[PDB]
Amino acid sequence: SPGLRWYRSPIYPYLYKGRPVRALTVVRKKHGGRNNSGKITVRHQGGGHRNRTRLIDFNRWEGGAQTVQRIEYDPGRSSHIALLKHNTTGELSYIIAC
Amino acid sequence: ARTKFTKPKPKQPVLPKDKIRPPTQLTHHSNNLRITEPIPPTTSNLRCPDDHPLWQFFSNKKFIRSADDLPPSSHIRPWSIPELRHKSFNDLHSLWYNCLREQNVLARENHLL
Amino acid sequence: DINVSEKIYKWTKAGIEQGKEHFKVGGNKVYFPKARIILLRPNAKHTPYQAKFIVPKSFNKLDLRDYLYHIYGLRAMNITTQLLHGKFNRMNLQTTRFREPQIKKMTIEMEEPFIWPEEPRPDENSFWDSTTPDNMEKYREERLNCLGSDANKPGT
Amino acid sequence: MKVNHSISRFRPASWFEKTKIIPPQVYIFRNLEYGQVLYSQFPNFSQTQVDKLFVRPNWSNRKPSLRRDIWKCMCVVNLQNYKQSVHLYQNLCRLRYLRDVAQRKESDKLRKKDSNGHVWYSGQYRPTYCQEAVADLRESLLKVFENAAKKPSIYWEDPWRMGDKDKHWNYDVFNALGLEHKLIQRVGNIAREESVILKELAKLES
Amino acid sequence: AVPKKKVSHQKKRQKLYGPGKKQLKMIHHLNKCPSCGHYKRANTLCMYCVGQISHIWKTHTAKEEIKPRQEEELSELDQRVLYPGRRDTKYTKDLKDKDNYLERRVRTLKKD
Amino acid sequence: SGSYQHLSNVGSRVMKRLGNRPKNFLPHSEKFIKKSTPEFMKSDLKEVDE
Amino acid sequence: LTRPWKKYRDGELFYGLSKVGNKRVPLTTKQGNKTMYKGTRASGIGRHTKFGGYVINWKKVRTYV
Amino acid sequence: KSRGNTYQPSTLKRKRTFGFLARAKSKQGSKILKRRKLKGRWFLSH
RNA sequence: AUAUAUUUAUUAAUAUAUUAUCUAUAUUAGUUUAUAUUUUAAUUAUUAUCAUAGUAGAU
RNA sequence: UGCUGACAUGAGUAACGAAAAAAAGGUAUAAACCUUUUCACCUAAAACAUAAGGUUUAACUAUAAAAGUACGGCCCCUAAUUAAAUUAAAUAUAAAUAUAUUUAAGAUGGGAUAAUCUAUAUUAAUAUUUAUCUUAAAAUAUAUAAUUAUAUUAUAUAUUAUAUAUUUAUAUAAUAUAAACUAAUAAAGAUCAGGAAAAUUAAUGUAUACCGUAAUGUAGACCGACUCAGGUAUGUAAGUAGAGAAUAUGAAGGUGAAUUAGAUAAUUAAAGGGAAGGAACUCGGCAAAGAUAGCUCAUAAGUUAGUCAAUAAAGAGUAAUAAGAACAAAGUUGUACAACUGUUUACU
Ligand SMILES: [Mg+2]
Ligand SMILES: [Mg+2]
Ligand SMILES: [Mg+2]
Ligand SMILES: [Mg+2]
Ligand SMILES: [Mg+2]
Ligand SMILES: [Mg+2]
Ligand SMILES: [Mg+2]
Ligand SMILES: [Mg+2]
Ligand SMILES: [Mg+2]
Ligand SMILES: [Mg+2]
Ligand SMILES: [Mg+2]
Ligand SMILES: [Mg+2]
Ligand SMILES: [Mg+2]
Ligand SMILES: [Mg+2]
Ligand SMILES: [Mg+2]
Ligand SMILES: [Mg+2]
Ligand SMILES: [Mg+2]
Ligand SMILES: [Mg+2]
Ligand SMILES: [Mg+2]
Ligand SMILES: [Mg+2]
Ligand SMILES: [Mg+2]
Ligand SMILES: [Mg+2]
Ligand SMILES: [Mg+2]
Ligand SMILES: [Mg+2]
Ligand SMILES: [Mg+2]
Ligand SMILES: [Mg+2]
Ligand SMILES: [Mg+2]
Ligand SMILES: [Mg+2]
Ligand SMILES: [Mg+2]
Ligand SMILES: [Mg+2]
Ligand SMILES: [Mg+2]
Ligand SMILES: [Mg+2]
Ligand SMILES: [Mg+2]
Ligand SMILES: [Mg+2]
Ligand SMILES: [Mg+2]
Ligand SMILES: [Mg+2]
Ligand SMILES: [Mg+2]
Ligand SMILES: [Mg+2]
Ligand SMILES: [Mg+2]
Ligand SMILES: [Zn+2]
Repeated sequence: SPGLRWYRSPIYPYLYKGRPVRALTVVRKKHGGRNNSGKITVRHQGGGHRNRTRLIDFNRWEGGAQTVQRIEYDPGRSSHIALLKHNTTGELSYIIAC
Repeated sequence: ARTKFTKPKPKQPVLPKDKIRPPTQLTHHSNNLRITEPIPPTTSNLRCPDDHPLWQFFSNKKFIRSADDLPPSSHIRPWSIPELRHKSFNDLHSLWYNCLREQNVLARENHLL
Repeated sequence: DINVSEKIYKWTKAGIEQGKEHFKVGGNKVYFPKARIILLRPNAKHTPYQAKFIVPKSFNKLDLRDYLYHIYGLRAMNITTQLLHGKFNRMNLQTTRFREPQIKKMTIEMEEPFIWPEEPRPDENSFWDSTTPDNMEKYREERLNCLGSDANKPGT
Repeated sequence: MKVNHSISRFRPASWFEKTKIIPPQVYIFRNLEYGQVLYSQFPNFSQTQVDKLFVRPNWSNRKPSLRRDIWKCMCVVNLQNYKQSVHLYQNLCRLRYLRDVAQRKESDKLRKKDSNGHVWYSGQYRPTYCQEAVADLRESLLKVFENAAKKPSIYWEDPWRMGDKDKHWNYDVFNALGLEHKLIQRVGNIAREESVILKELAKLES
Repeated sequence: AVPKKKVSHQKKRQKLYGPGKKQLKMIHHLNKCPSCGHYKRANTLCMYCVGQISHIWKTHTAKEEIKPRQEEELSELDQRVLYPGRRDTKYTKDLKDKDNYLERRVRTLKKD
Repeated sequence: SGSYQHLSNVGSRVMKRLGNRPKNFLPHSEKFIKKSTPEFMKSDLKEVDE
Repeated sequence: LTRPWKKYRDGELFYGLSKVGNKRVPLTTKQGNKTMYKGTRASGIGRHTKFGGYVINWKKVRTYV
Repeated sequence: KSRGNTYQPSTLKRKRTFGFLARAKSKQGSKILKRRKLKGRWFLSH
C-alpha cells in the first residue's frame, strides 16, 4: 500500500507483549481538547484509540532495592515504563524506564 | 457463478449399510388416521351452582333490572345524618358494605347500559 | 425440605381446607373501601370457570383477590391484569383532543363455573333495547349533517 | 457443557424406561392468546416443539409466541405404557400435519365460518383449533387402542371442554379399556403452580 | 401557456355548447324487447330479461352451503357461551349498510 | 356508544368549558340542539340553570 | 379502495378524522420507551430486590376488613 | 439529500428537553412557564 | 384410500369416479442435504410460467 | 403586486403518484368490498419476528392475560453527561451566575439461581483487532518397522457393554454423514495497546407487586403539508446454483393498489432490432455500442522493488465450433495539475 511506504517504527524485542498490571492503570478520559465550557480550547485533538493512563511513580519515596520485572509499551508517553517489584516488601509499581 | 465450464460436484459421502446405526424409533404414527369434525365443548358437562357467589353481582338473577324491577324514587330515600349518628359501629360498617355491594350491582348494569 | 412453589401450593390448599383465606392477608386494614368493580360478560377466549372485572386503575391483583374474598365470599385462585390503552377522542375538531381513560380489567380463575343469565328480549325490558337511542342518534346525524336539498329528502 | 435436556429431542419408549422422569403420559396445552393447542411428551416444552407443530403458519393460524403465561394445560392424558404414549403423541403430530399441510381443504370445510367466509374468530382467538385438538386427541387414542393392568385416563383442565359424553367419548374400545375422564384438582393457583400440580399428578399414578 | 385574460361568458359558452361534437345526442336507437315489451337499446339484449335468466340459473345451478354438523347441532345457550356477540367498528357498520352505496338496476319504461 | 368515558373524569377542563357555556352564546348552543331533537321530544320553554 | 363507498378522493384520512392535534398531553402507561415506566399507584407494597426481583411486605398490603 | 424531515421523534428526548419538569428545574424554564401561565396557556410543556 | 356399480363367499376379484405420491426416527448444539429405517408415498409422454420477447436461428 | 370574505377565469383542461389481471358466487345491488378457482408480482422481500414512532389505525368495547429460566422494563450498578442540590469564611463574581469538591441523578452498557426445573429477603459472625495455520498425533490406501498420497484431529448425544456406590448415581470402553452456522474452550499474532461501578458461611424466611404485550413497522397505521417512487434501527430470511447475502428460479407466506374501459394519429418517455458505411456527429465519441471464462496457468517495459505496474495488455488449458439465461468482468497511450487512501460548497 502507498500508506505503508513511509511507515517506520523502532523494534524493541525485549519490550513486553502483554497487558499492563490492571491495579496500576486508571482510565484515560478523553476531552477532544474541550475545557469545562464544552468549547474547543486546544485545537487538533480528537478521537484516538481508547487508552488507560498508567500510575507511574515520579516521587520515588519508599526506598530499598527493587527488581525491574518487565519493560512495557505505554500509549500516553514517548518513554518506556519499567514494572518494578520491591525485593523486601513485594509491592508492585511503575517507573520511567531508563 | 454457474458457467458453461462448471463441472458438477461429487455426490455426498454415504455411510455404508453395515456401519449405519439402527434408529432408536422404529414404529411411527398410524396410517389409518382421519380428519374428524371438531367436538365443541358443551354446557351440559358443567354443574354451575345455584348459589355461586358471582350471582351476588346480579339482582334476582336478572341480566338487567327493568323499570318495574327497580325501586321507585318516591318510595326510596337516602339515610339522614342524624339517623346514622345513633347507629353502632358494626352496624354502620355493615350498612357501608351493603351500599358498596349495591353500587357494584348498579355499576355492572350501568356500564352495560 | 421442599421447594418454594410447592410450599405456596400447600399453603393455598391448607387455606382452602380451613375456609380461611387461601393467601397471606395483609396488615394495612381498610375498613371502609370505596372501590367498586364491574363484572363483565365473558369473551370467547375465556371459559365458564373464569370471570372478568373492570376494577380501579389503582387496584392491585392481591387487593382484588382480597376484595373478592371478604366482600363477596368468592375465592379467585389465579388473577391476571389487563390495563387497556386510552385512545384519543374529541367532541368535535374545534375542541382540544384528549385520551379516553386507561381502564384496568382483571380476569380471575375460580373453582366453580358460572354462565351469565340470557339477555332480555326487546319487548321484555325497557332499558335493554338499543333501537330507540340508536334511532335518535341517527336522526341527530341526519339533521345536523343535512345541508341543502337533503332537508327535503325523507327521513330514515 | 450439557446442551440437550429431556425436552431437546423426541424421546422414544426406551429412553423413558431408562429415565422415568414422568409416567407414560402426554401433555396438551391451550394458547390463551390464539386458542391454538400444543402437544408435548413432557410437562414443559421449548421453541423446537412449536416449530415442529406450527410448520405452515398464515394470518389465520399464526405461529404462536413461546411466552410462558399464555400457554396453559388443556389436558393431561395418561396411558398404559410409555410406548403407547409415544405412539399417541406421534398420531397427534400426524393429525396436526394433515390439518395444516396435506388435507387442509377438508379441515377448512369442516370448520365454522363467519360472514365474509373466514374461520370464526374473536380477536385473534379462534375457538375451532381447541375443538379440533380434542377431536384429534379422541381419534389418535382410538387408533392407538385399535393398534393394541393400569386403567388409562384423561385428566381434564375443565369438564366443560368435552363435546358430549354421549355423542363422543363412548366408543366400545374406550369402555373396554376403562377410560376414566378425571379432572385436575383446582385447590390452588392452577396457572402459576401448574408445574407442581402436574408433578403431583405424575406421582399419583406410579 | 397561460390565459392572457379572464375568458368572457360568451366565449366560454360558445366554446362549450356551440359545437355539436360537444353536445349530447338523443338516443334514437331504442326499440322494444321481444321478451318483455319494454325499451332497450338496438342490437342489445334486454337487461331485465337476461338478469332474470341469470337469477334463474343461480337458483338452479347453486352450490350447496356447507353447514358443519357440530355447529348445526349446538344448543342455544352453548352457542352463546362459545360464540358471543361483539361491537362492530364504524367502518364495519358502514360496510354493512350496502343500500347506502350500492346501486340496484332500474327498470325501463314500457314501449308503446 | 362504546364509550368508557362514564368510568372516569378525563379531559376535565374541556368538559367544564363545554358545560359552562357563556350565557350570551346560549341561543347559539341551543339552536343546534333544537334542530337535533324530534318534534315530540322538544319543548318551547327555556331550560333554566340549576 | 380503502373503503368501497368512497370511490373518489375526498380529503378523508386513512384512519381517524385529523392527523394533527395537541402533542402536549400527559403520558400514559402505553407510551414511551421500553425504559419508560409510569405506574398506576397500585404497588407501593413490598421492596425491589438487588437482583431485579420483588419481595412483598405483608404489613404494608391492603386488606378489606 | 432530501430535506423536510428535520423532526425525528423520540419521546424520551422530548421529555428531557421540553418536558414540564425540565422547565421547572431550570430558572429560565420556570420563567418561561410563568410567562405561559400569564398568557393563559392550557399546555405549558411537553 | 374413499365413493359408486358388478361378480364372489361383510369378504376378496373386476369396472368407473375422486383424492393422494406426503410423513415420521437416526448419524454428539442448530440448519440444510445425503443415506438408512418408516410409509402406498411412481417414473415415462405432452404442456405452461419466469429469467430483456430468457438467449439464439429463421420469419 | 392594499386587508378579509365570497365567487369567477384557465376547465370539466392537466392530473388521479412506479404496479397484472380474469371469471363465478355473495347480490336479477359491485371495475374498486368479501369468498372460491385461475393468472401474475415480491421472495437475504412486498415474507416472518421485532425496535422507535404515532389521531388504536388491530382480527375491537363480551379489547391486547407473566414469580423467574434463548422475557423486557421497574430494581441494583455505574459511563458519557446533568443538577435554584452539597462544603464568620470551599473559591470566584455588578446581579444573573461561574468554578472546585461531595452527594444525587443518568442507558445506549454490566447484573445470582434455574427442566434434575430455580428462589432474589432478614438477622448474626469473620473482554481492541484479527486468526485457528504449520508442526505433531493417530487413521485410511499404494509399494518394501519406514516411505509416499489422502482426508481426520479441542467441546456439544443417544445406544450398548463393563467396573464401583446402592432400578437410581459415578467412571471406563466400544458404535455412529457431508457442508454451513452457533455458543463456549484453548492456545496467540499486530500496534493504534483495548470501559466504569455493585464478600462469604450459618440460621430464619419466601403466599411471589407494578408497567409493557393488539395491529402497524423498506410503511395507507412513523418523519417528509398528501393513503407522497424520499427518509427510517435489529434478527430469521425453503430448496436447487454458485466463491457468494452476486445472479436465475420461488416452497411457503404476502400482495395485485381511490381510478377504469377502449383506442394505440402526430409527438414524448423508457426499451428491442437494423442493409451499406463506421465518428463523416458534436464544443467534445456526450449517449449508445463494445466482455471468445468468472476457475487454473501465464503475464512486459518502466519502477520508490511493492506481482507497484496487474484484475497488465495480448495469449494458453478446461468448454464450445452456426448460435442458443442472468449477474461479475469494458482497451492502450502521451501531456498538464496534484505524491498517494481520504475531505469539500446538504439543494448548480
Ligand atoms: Mg497541533
Ligand atoms: Mg410459570
Ligand atoms: Mg409503542
Ligand atoms: Mg416542517
Ligand atoms: Mg444435531
Ligand atoms: Mg404413493
Ligand atoms: Mg420474479
Ligand atoms: Mg382596493
Ligand atoms: Mg373527462
Ligand atoms: Mg388535453
Ligand atoms: Mg386549452
Ligand atoms: Mg388523460
Ligand atoms: Mg397508483
Ligand atoms: Mg358479480
Ligand atoms: Mg435463499
Ligand atoms: Mg406487507
Ligand atoms: Mg409483521
Ligand atoms: Mg410490537
Ligand atoms: Mg402483566
Ligand atoms: Mg420483570
Ligand atoms: Mg442510583
Ligand atoms: Mg434511571
Ligand atoms: Mg438497560
Ligand atoms: Mg404480535
Ligand atoms: Mg404523519
Ligand atoms: Mg414535501
Ligand atoms: Mg412511500
Ligand atoms: Mg436477489
Ligand atoms: Mg408460491
Ligand atoms: Mg448500421
Ligand atoms: Mg453489417
Ligand atoms: Mg468532425
Ligand atoms: Mg461537422
Ligand atoms: Mg461514455
Ligand atoms: Mg523487468
Ligand atoms: Mg459491469
Ligand atoms: Mg486527490
Ligand atoms: Mg459529502
Ligand atoms: Mg452541491
Ligand atoms: Zn325484457
